[PDB]
Amino acid sequence: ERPYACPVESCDRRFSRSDELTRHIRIHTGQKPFQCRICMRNFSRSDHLTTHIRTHTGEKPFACDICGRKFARSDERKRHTKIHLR
DNA sequence: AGCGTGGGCGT
DNA sequence: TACGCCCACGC
Ligand SMILES: [Zn+2]
Ligand SMILES: [Zn+2]
Ligand SMILES: [Zn+2]
Repeated sequence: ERPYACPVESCDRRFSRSDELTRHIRIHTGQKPFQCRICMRNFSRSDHLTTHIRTHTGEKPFACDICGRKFARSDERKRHTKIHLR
């Protein structure tokens, strides 16, 4: 499977979904359609723009279950929680 | 630590 | 196709 192959020369990436290839090809086109209004930096992806903006606002939605420490991203919290192991 | 950013995916 | 999650890697 993975019928959607990248057609850029030296690239061998292949994908299961059409939209995956369309997203991937932005690495080659350099297209960064999503701009931060605060610092004007451009981003390849809407979801990464959203987490980037928390760097300006200080928004930290994700609290550790053990100690309550807050993080901008779920994966930051995930990396953190395991420090509480023995 | 703080966070850029691609892949896989559900919707 | 978009939107926005988790996941993972990288610095
Ligand atoms: Zn490619
Ligand atoms: Zn910004
Ligand atoms: Zn904690």
